[PDB]
Amino acid sequence: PLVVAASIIAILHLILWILDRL
Ligand SMILES: CCCCCCCCO[C@@H]1O[C@H](CO)[C@@H](O)[C@H](O)[C@H]1O
Repeated sequence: PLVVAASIIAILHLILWILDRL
């Protein structure tokens, strides 16, 4: 579960970063 949690957090932060950049 910690892997799943950390990976989801990271991926969502990356999506938001891309959205904010474009
Ligand atoms: C300090 C208290 C720790 C509690 C941890 C509870 C969840 C543990 O979860 C375990 O994580 C492991 C490592 O990713 C996996 O290999 C196991 O399959 C999974 O059951």
